[PDB]
Amino acid sequence: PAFDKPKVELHVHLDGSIKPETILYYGRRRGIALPANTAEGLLNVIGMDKPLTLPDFLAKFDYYMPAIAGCREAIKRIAYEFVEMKAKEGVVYVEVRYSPHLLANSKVEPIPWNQAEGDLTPDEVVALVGQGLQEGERDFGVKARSILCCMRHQPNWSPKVVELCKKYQQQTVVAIDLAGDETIPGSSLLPGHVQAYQEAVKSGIHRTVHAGEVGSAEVVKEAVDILKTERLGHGYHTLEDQALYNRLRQENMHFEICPWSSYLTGAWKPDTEHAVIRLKNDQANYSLNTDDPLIFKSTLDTDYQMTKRDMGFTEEEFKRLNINAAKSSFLPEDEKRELLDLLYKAYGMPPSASAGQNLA
Ligand SMILES: Nc1ncnc2c1ncn2[C@H]1C[C@H](O)[C@@H](CO)O1
Ligand code: NI
Repeated sequence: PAFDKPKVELHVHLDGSIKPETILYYGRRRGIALPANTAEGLLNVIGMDKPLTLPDFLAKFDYYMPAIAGCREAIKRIAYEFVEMKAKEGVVYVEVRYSPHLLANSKVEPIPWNQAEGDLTPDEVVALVGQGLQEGERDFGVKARSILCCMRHQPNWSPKVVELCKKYQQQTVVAIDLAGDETIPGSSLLPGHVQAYQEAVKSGIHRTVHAGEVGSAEVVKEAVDILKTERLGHGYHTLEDQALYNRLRQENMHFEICPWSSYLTGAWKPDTEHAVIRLKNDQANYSLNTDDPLIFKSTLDTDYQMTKRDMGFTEEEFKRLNINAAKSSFLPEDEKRELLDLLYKAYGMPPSASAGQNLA
């Protein structure tokens, strides 16, 4: 591997990380049609080898989400399996994000994936995911927390999302996100979203927002100034605007960078220099992340190898950015200190002296 040491991942979607064998198993067990009859064939349909666009990417979910949504057993299992698989990438801490509405079949309007109304609500989805993450953390040694996504095209869901972040804050939920199609005009300003983020600020719920992935620097401004985000998902197009980038650097904004994702969605064109190179050269605050590894056919090694091979990233930079990811995590401060101590020890840095420097 490019970096065979402990890693921290902050930007990865549970519903974009499901095992193809688990999809196949539940499609068969539930009698729900899939576009292939083996895992290899599923990856041929669902996976991406070449850049498309963000909407073409988002459409991949339609192929497999029906097999998983609405099933309590499948939901808890994909959470458990998510932790097990991330252990294999050398991850020691992961925040995994998802829309609970997109896994439910009741108390969600409109009901997703052409499901009939059932008895599984978004609230119970969150309980189930938390349980699978907690059991995975216990069995596999990877600390795992969750982030609940508002979706840009459904501001009606956002009050419930922040409600659930508050309800489940001691059952792994550490933050709220906003995901979906960033091009929807004025989507950042829809009252359901704005009010959910204000309620998050009031109630001490941490905040991340997908912005600048394929949207302009103006969407990033909305995320920062209107939604009060603490981290940016992707954030590449911040660099369209040198003044905005300067102000964000000054405030130590964390950028959740997804190098291979950014190629496959067309967010980053490969005949331009990747935004992460500027962040590295400027010693900015950022993390490396897989985003949707099922669809991108990737692991964190895909992103580390790309930055190492093509962008001259060194071991020292990989250590640095994982320490920044831990510092920018949405853990309580005690668990942050514990995570940092684990990284210092793994990295051969002096743990006491490093903790003492952090007091500044
Ligand atoms: N990086 C991304 N940018 C925008 N939207 C995204 C991204 N990854 C996933 N999605 C969508 C589809 C999922 O169902 C939903 C919840 O995980 O989020
Ligand atoms: Ni994402």
